[PDB]
Amino acid sequence: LNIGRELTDEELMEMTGGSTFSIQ
Amino acid sequence: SNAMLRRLFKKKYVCVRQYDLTDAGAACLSSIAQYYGLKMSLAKIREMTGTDTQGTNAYGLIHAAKQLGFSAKGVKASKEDLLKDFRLPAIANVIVDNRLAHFVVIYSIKNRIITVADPGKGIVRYSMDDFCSIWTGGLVLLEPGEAFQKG
Repeated sequence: LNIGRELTDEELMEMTGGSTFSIQ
Repeated sequence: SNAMLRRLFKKKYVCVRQYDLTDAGAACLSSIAQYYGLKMSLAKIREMTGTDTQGTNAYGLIHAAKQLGFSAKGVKASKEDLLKDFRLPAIANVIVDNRLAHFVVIYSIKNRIITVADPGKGIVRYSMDDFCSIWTGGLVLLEPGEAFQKG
């Protein structure tokens, strides 16, 4: 399917499915 | 009768065996693949995607999928787009309370309800209100094939 174009690698690096945010 | 040989003219439940919550990323990729009959187990997908046990990123997921010939794209779509052409099993990025980041498999969005397959849960359906609260953005849309419509 074509919904649009893929973004920069940094976006994919930001996206995570087994990570933890608010590290504090 | 026999007007068309509908391949997989029925919906099935993909029984993916969960190991750790970090496997969720690979489990997502596995769910879509096996849904279309492609025998790709989350275990093999883990080593394929270079699954990081501290941060399984979508960057590795998409590349590894494409290594299988399974075309994937990393796009950004808003909640309004969910009511447009969303009919894909897809790996979406959700972060609960800005703490725990996981991937959930989107099936379809209807009546403002997003049907997702969470690797840590069963089949859970979140409203726009619920979904957008944890879903910041980021969808890895998956293509069932190139010319897979043909035979």
